[PDB]
Amino acid sequence: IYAKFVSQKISKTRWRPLPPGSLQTAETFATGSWDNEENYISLWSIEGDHQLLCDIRHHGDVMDLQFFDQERIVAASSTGCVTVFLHHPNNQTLSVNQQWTTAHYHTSSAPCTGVVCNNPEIVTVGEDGRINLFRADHKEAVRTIDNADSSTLHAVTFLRTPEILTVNSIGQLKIWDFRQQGNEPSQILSLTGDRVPLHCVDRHPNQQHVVATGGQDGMLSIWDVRQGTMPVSLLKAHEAEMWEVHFHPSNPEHLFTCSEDGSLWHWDASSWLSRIEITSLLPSRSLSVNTLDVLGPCLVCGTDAEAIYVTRHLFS
Amino acid sequence: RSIAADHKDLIHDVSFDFHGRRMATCSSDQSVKVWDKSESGDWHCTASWKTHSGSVWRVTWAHPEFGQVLASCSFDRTAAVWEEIVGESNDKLRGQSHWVKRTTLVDSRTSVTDVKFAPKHMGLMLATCSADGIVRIYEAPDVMNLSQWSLQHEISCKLSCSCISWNPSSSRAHSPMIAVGSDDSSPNAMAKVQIFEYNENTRKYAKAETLMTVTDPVHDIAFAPNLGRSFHILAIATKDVRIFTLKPVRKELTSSGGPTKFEIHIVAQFDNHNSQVWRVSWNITGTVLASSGDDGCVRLWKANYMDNWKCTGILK
Amino acid sequence: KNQMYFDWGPGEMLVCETSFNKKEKSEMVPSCPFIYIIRKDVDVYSQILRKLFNESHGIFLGLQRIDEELTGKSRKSQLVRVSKNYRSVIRACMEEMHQVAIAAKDPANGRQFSSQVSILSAMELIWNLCEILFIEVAPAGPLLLHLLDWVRLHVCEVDSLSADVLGSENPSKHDSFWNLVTILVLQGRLDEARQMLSKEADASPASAGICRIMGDLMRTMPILSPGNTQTLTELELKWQHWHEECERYLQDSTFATSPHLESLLKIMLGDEAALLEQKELLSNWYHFLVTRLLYSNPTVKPIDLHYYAQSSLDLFLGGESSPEPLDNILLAAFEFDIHQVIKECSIALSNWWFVAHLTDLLDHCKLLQSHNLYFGSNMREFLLLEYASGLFAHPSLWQLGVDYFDYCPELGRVSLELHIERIPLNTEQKALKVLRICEQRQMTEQVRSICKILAMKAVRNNRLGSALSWSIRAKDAAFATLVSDRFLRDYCERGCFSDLDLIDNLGPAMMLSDRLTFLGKYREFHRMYGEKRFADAASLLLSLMTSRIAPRSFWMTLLTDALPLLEQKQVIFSAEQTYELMRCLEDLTSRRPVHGESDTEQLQDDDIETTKVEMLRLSLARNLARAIIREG
Repeated sequence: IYAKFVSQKISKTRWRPLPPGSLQTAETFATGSWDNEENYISLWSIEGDHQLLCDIRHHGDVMDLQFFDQERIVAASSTGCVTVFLHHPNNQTLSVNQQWTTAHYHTSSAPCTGVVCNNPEIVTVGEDGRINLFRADHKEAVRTIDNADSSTLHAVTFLRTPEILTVNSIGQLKIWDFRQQGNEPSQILSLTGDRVPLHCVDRHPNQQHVVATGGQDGMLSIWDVRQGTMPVSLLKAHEAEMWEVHFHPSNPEHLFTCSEDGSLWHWDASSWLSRIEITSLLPSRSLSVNTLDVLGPCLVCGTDAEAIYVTRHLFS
Repeated sequence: RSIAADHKDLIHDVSFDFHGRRMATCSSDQSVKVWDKSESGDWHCTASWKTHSGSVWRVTWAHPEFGQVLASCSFDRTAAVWEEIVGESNDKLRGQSHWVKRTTLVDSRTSVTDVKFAPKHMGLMLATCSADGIVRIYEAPDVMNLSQWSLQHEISCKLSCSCISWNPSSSRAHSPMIAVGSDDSSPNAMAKVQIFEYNENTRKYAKAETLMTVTDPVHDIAFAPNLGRSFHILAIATKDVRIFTLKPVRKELTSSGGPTKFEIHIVAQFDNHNSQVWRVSWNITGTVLASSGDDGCVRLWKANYMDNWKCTGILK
Repeated sequence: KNQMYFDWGPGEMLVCETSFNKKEKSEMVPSCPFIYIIRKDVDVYSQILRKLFNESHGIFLGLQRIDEELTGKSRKSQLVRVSKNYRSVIRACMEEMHQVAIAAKDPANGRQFSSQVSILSAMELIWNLCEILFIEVAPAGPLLLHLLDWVRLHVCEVDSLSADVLGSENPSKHDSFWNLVTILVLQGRLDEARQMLSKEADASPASAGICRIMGDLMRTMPILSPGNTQTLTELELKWQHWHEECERYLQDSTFATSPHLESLLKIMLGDEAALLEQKELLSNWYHFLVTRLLYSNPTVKPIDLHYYAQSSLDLFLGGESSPEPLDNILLAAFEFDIHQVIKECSIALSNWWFVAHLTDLLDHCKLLQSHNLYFGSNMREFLLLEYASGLFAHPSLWQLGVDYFDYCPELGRVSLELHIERIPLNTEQKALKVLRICEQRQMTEQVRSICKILAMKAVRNNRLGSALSWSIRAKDAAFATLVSDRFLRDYCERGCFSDLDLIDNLGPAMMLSDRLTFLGKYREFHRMYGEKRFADAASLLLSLMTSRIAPRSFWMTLLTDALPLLEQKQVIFSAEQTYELMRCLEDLTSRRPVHGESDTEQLQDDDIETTKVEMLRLSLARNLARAIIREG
């Protein structure tokens, strides 16, 4: 593993997707700067080293970033603008193709929380309780669920098409559908009380009912969509709030999670619904981390101390 | 629940695609309606427009190897092929553009009633059977040109005018065979080793086997997919209240300059409906077979242990 | 009679069976589904099936096949290890079935819950009748626990009968209380029998000591007896001897109550295999057999005399087994005929994943190997193939089907061909999933064919970069070489070699794609000219491509374009490149006189192809004459 300085607080880190039937690992990865007066969404390309390929200024703090395809990347700004950056794979120039400024607003400016990536749609959520479902080459959204909850969303995971599951700030996980009538959720799964606040939500690649989430205490909760309304396993890990948490797409036993204390633990259960081995990839000293990407053997993450750790040999 | 097909006349055939959210329909009112399934399972109308001047009876969709193509055969001596365009609005009578038309052919100059495309392993090929008793074989040589449809073969399966039924073999690891039913006869044509001679207009008739034990006209005929099995299965739907099922096992090692003899064997004969059968579909892997008659019930038959047909259900 | 047409679609959506009618005033389309046990669109059932498949295949490895070993050699532990692995797999399958039943019981379901309970009871009975005494036949406690669990999971009788037979009624000396006590003591429920006897019972004289001794023996019954030492067998026989002595003392005294206490003593002692007390106070055949095995001998060599009593008991068993589909399966499995229960488990009363798991366990436990039947392989393989062929719909993922078809034999190559025949579009996730599922076993040809089909489908849309990674990986190297030659021929046009512009530039797949760095170097030299470094890199790339590497069609054009940038008619400078250029020009002219170039400014005034070679030779000579004399 090796770190690289960029003099910018990276708020998101997502690796680029490979083609159909690739053999090597991932070489390109996108990043998102925040907590500054001029945020930029550059994209790097690979002791290891990495050089910057393209760069484009983004208005507002990039709270979430996801790649919809091999050349498209959706970003969630802090002003409620879900823009789709069209990255050039040859000219190396990120351009703005489609954007929706009226995706999250208060009737003020509501910040967009999470944003899912599924071809060919665009599921996102904001702080105003609006679950829009945009698509490609569309001016308006196809479905907008205006939730009347008192809390605010932080993440949103999609299990099956087209029913996603979002997490509020009260530790509850509500499941909604884009083709359903009304603005109420079908299922509601919360924890013990309303003091804990979930910030990350991700489902398994093989199991559509199992999903892992992280509260504001550092305990990784693995709940199910057809096993009551509570968590099946609640195991503590860090001491601060859980930033991002996502498992690997190749193997479902390995799963990484980031917290607000400065520790990138990588759990290895080689089932989550049932002795798990945890190994921290980064040490102390460094500040808290924002997000972390995993694409087989490659692993990219971003810290708050203007650092970006990259490791293309996680199992070698 | 049930839904209306928006057809003034009676429906004839209703085939599906190869994805899971597409269904084509053709009635006797000169209209080709296309259905689309949403995320909640509800079927919605996508496009509906006129394709011919007569009554459409045969309707089949092609595979995804050459795009979203769909063939249709009516009683106006025409077999046009429609192409789905993504740059058109839904329910606007403009998303299905006509590519070509098979109206000047000598073999398809009568009332067409059976039209089914071939597999994707042999290219964009399709078969059609009219009331003249000659089975027309159309195949496109250019994959980029969807309007360059040339006549490949023209074999005469019958002589009079009765109920036609076309069924091609879906086995990719076997020879090119296709079943054709007309009146009380049900032959099975197979491609020889003289493809260059048959494509140069020199091959008269070609027949391998024939399904007997039919005392009435065949209403429907379909070949089951031989997934893992070394033998073929073709279900017949006669008007004599008998659902026969052939079993051919003759595809072996093709020797250099040698020949083969196709054998026929009756597996089972069901007669629980006590009425004339109209539809007889199969499964995607050859593990389930349905048979609908005039009694208002659909019995689903499945393979037992010793190649026996047992009714595992009866829906009404 | 109307002509009803039911188009059973399965190639696109198997959970959407459309049915229509070709009649007047009947233009309604009715979409329906399959059976209630063959569909199972819930996520809990799919997760349970995936867990069972992973425990039966991924957790078995070499224990899934019947491996025979010699008992009189050094490898005598192989059979014990295989038996232990089979028992562990059966226990895991039973636990998964119990978890699935508990999850489905809270989802408002009656028929599905009953089918799951019946499947669990059948699995427990099969495990108690087979994998229970194969590795160690001295384990009496485990067999007794398995029998008690099977009897508890079979029927719910009795549940609310205690509140109806003894509901504040004076007194408890009738036949109903005796029958309820016998039914509780026959199923091994000693706690219920002790609690029902302490509620209302006339404690008279004489028989009080016998009733206390019987209660003490029922409360402190033996449930542990190993065969490694005779002490356990002696302690187990001592309880039966004491029970028989107490029964004899109660029968040969002043105990006038011989119509209930004597019957209970005879049922608790060894007076049960003679068909007088156990067969008279029983309601079924399995319960009577379990009571006889718990009273008299508890071996498996006397099950024929307990499962078949008289004509009335057989008629009662046949009448009671006509309602449920588990008693007949248990009776067929207990009589050394586990092959007959597969046809009953593979119906609508037990779904199909549980039946397939039971068949796989029976085949791995050396109980149903080859023979063969009528499918060609075995019964478990045929059941697995049928399950893999049936588990295919629009809402169900293809990963489960690919994992289920990999452990069997059928629905493999044909299924892969059918999946690849309808996937030639702009979808890389499905191709990646298929490549990941095909790489989990020993099927390297299917993944290569899928990659070749994906590359051929992507090449039709003229998408550079995306198709190169699919044509270079899992597709040998001829397609990659052809793509590189086409890219080099397209880039050689004018002065600015762009070609791959906009957003179409990628290439990263092992050494099969990393070896084609010549095109990237040429593009970097044409887009960025950094003093003589770019020219040297372009010359090196041209010399590497002209050495029988990257074809030979665009090599002459690249050489002609590189020779025009140095010196068209004067002198130039080249460090360790002029000799290589002269060698390439001499080797290309002595081959078969074949070349070709483009046209721009100075190249448009020529006509043949040797003019560029002559100009390059003249420039190299001028450079070596007026530059190589720079001594230090």
